[PDB]
Amino acid sequence: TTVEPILDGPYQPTTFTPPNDYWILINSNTNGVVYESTNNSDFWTAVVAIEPHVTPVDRQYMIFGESKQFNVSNDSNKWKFLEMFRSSSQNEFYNRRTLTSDTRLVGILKYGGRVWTFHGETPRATTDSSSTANLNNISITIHSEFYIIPRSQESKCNEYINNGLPPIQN
Amino acid sequence: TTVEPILDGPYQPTTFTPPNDYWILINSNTNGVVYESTNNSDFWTAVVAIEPHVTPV
Amino acid sequence: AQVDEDIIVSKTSLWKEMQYNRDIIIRFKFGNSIVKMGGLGYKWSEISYKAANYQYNYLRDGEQVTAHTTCSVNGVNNFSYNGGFLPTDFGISRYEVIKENSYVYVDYWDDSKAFRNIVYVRSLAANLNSVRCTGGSYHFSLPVGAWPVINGGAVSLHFAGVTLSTQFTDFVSLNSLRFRFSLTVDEPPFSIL
Amino acid sequence: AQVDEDIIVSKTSLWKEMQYNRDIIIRFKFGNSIVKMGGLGYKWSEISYKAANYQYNYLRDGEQVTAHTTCSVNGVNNFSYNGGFLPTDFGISRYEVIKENSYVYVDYWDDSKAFRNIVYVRSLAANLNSVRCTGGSYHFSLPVGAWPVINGGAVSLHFAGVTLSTQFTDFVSLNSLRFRFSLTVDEPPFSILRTRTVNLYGLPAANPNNGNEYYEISGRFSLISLVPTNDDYQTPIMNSV
Amino acid sequence: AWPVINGGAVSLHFAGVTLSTQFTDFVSLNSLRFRFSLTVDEPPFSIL
Amino acid sequence: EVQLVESGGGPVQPGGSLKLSCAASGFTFSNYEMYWVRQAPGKGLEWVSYISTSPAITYYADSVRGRFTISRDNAKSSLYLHMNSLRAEDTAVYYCATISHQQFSSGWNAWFDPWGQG
Amino acid sequence: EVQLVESGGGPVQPGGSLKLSCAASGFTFSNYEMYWVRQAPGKGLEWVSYISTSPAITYYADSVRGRFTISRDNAKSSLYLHMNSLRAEDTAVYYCATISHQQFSSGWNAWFDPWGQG
Repeated sequence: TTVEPILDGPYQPTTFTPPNDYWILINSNTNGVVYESTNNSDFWTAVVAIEPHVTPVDRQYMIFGESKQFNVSNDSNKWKFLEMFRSSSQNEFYNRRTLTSDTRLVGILKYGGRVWTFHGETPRATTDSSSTANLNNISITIHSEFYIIPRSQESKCNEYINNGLPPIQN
Repeated sequence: TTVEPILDGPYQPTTFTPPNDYWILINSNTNGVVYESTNNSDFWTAVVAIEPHVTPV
Repeated sequence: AQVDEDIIVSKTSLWKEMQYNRDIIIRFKFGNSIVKMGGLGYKWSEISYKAANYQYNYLRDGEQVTAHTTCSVNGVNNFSYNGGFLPTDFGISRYEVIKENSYVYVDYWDDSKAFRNIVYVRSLAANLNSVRCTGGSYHFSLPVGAWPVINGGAVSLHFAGVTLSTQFTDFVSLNSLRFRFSLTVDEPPFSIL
Repeated sequence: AQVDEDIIVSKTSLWKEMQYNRDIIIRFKFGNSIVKMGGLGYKWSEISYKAANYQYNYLRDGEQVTAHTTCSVNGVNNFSYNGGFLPTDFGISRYEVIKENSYVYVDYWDDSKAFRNIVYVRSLAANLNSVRCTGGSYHFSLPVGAWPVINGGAVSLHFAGVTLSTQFTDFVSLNSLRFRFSLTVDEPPFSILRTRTVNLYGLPAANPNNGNEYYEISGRFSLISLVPTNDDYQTPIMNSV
Repeated sequence: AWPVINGGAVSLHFAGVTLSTQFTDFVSLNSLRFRFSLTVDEPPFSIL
Repeated sequence: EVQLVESGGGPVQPGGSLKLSCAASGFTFSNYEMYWVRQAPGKGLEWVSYISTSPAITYYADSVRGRFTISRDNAKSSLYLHMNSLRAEDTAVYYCATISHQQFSSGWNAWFDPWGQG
Repeated sequence: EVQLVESGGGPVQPGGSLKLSCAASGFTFSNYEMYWVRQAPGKGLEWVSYISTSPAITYYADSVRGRFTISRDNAKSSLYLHMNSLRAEDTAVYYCATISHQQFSSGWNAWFDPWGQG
């Protein structure tokens, strides 16, 4: 008799289209961009993770291949996750807020033609939702490590966001 | 009795320092750069793969 | 106590030793257990043999014989194939196979007197026909890309031996007769497509 | 022929059913097999129990008793861990553990009268002392980074039954007595250090001996075999000094 | 298991001498023949 | 192997009506899209319909508005087109298919040549 | 856990001689490098030695030339330093260590805090 692994494994920073009903949780290894979602039609979103206690700076990131700039700042001692949002090729980079934590984790999901994402501050964090047409045909690409969880267990997905990566006792 | 896998696995495009006594074989998926090596001290090297019948550019 | 001790529970009695030489028709169907892996639905953690039970009857000089058997495997080889490491990639963490190394067991029993008289034994020999066991085809339901399909597989069963296992628990004996078959592989080779 | 058939191969005889009530000391040491995987040396393909043989002897009412046993496991759970997918990453494709679902078998035999008379049996009962099996530590020799180490693991053996396997090869018998023990887990839980899976109940195959030469169990051994022994009849009339 | 024959004993007691001859290879040796009786003894012969 | 089967062919009265069927066997057909294309002499194949994981959203091509209609059944694993009363240009061979672009790694080809005979 | 043991300390006559040792237990110590560093008052710790997978390649710091010398015993898994006849600035605590930078993925901390007591 075989048992399941405790978590579905730290997969590698790939680009693909995760089907629906699946939480994708990501932990960051470098600084800056962690991931970006889009559909290339009417939705382009990315995130940047920034170390706590950083000055307001217009930093340059290799986003979407063509390197673009935007402002980032943080005062809290916890990490900050600034989302960047755009709904058109011709548009301003609507810098949208946010998610903060010390777990160093982020999380996205697809459900009911709506993209859900974790938001707020741990342990108080929660999920919020964004709408978009033909959302089923979106794509994601990652730059750090990430797991997968089925949708049925938000009870421990949100607990992972609160304190994920169950203890690694030395 | 457990049998060895026929190949060691199609691992992913990462950076690391492979120890000695080991061939690293790579198959290309895209165009352009396939891999680069360097000691960052006195040796830098890279490769680029190009499709057959491409003009001097 | 730490000491030897004997008694006699009952005085002597007569026992005849006799030969029963019947013909037998053992039929059995393998058992396969398949289980997912926690993920998108591209990794199969286990596809392995499992003990498969089956009951039936047949005719033997008219006397309807009811037979009941369970088949299993031992010495099974286990191949671990990893097509790709991405979450999207298709993978089988471990799939079982049988080879020259392996053996296949089939426990058999029957309620006719010819079998009921098998509690004690001074000898037991038998000879069986050689048969070929072939493999079906399985569609790995994969929610993207072309479905991989497994096909082929063929082995031959040669007789290897017989054994009698006898569990004891408080004066009542749970017995079981078990036929051990050796394997010799044969074409066509199997292949996951 | 294709027909039912019985022949008598002898005529009747005489047998008693004598009781042998001895006591027994079974000691056994587990066995583990560890194998690499083709690569840098961070993926271990197998760490599983294996058949482990062991001989010894002891004293029992003076007459020296030589004993020979082989232990193995059945119903073994097979866990798997993947700390990462890179070549550099660490992984165990399959490691064996034992749980309440699992049984543990110990084949045992001896060249004493009581055991040599076990060819025919009407009933074989016995009671044994339950014992604790503890798991030692194993340093996963890793050619980079901090070595993971496994620790803990504690179970208890309870008596489940006794079995007599008897192979036949052209009228000669190759027998083997086997003791089946059920398992009941116990603290402390085992855990692979510097790793996800922590505080799990069981006993992995990494270091079951725990540095001990053997795990010992004592008990009583009741056999009701069917001897061929006479009753002092069937012997010539001048049977005397 | 190794079968074991063991035990059994008798006692030779002399009873009467006569003439006799060994038909030995090289010649026939005229000789004395001693006819000993028998007496079964304590150790009970067994086929253990 | 992977098999696409279809049916519904024959003479068609313009101003008439009939039904076209294209079922699929060898793949999931829940995480794929499905289209239709009419092939003919050198005008060339062109897009007709669009269904992709049923968002209650679809699209239609120029010469098919209204008088075509589409249906995607996951259960039966097929595309069902009901056809009525169009111009004679519809004389053609109809093809059902879907090209799948998701980054399968090496070690196994999840790739189709995705074309039913039509 | 991982452990570093070392020996050879005390008072030393300048112009004298002794043998310093730093063995390691808990890790491979074949694919790692090894350094030595003298630590002292606020002049700060300094680089001394460098052996890295023994290519017949080594390096020394300014004050240690000649009168220090190094050996990397893989047999006993240790660094063996022979010490003679240098300036009184050598009064210090000598430390053996190695920091490793290879991108181990998540799921397990393969990281050291790689400092013996000295």
